[PDB]
Amino acid sequence: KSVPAIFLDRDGTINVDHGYVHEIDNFEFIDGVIDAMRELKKMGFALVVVTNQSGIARGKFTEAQFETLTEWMDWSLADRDVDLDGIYYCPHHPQGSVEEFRQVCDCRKPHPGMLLSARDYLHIDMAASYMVGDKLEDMQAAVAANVGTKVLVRTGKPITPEAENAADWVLNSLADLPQAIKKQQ
Ligand SMILES: [Zn+2]
Repeated sequence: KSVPAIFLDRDGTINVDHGYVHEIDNFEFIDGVIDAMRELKKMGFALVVVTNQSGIARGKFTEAQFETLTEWMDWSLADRDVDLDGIYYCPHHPQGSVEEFRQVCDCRKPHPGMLLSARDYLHIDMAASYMVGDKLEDMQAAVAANVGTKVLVRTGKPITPEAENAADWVLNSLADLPQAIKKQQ
């Protein structure tokens, strides 16, 4: 049977975007998101991170550093009873300085590749799922993927009118999501 999911940006949604974050010391969980994620799991949602990480293509940090940080994030969440169901990332950029990652791709939001991948691997009911992000490109990827509810938060990049045009909900932060969902009945 198919499960509903919350799809999540990383920077600006889960962690404070201090700028090309790739080190444990600069990874700061946003207030209340761990508790919120725990509650979302309890509410029956799969949790799937779908993150653009163009810092890799830019040369700001290596894919290995991202992998190390991601393992740590995964550990840290699991240790607090939050087991992520999937972690997807896109390291690419068409103007990448690092040749290995210099390309157009299907996984860089607004392309919905990461969400489609997660859908297939975890058997996700997209129409009953949510996407949470901070920018237009996230909302565009969500509509392409048939995600039922498109949610912006205010904890990341400043919200643009175009992002709002493409979103259903705007919340202060991911910490507000469980209550907003419960209120839907
Ligand atoms: Zn990609």
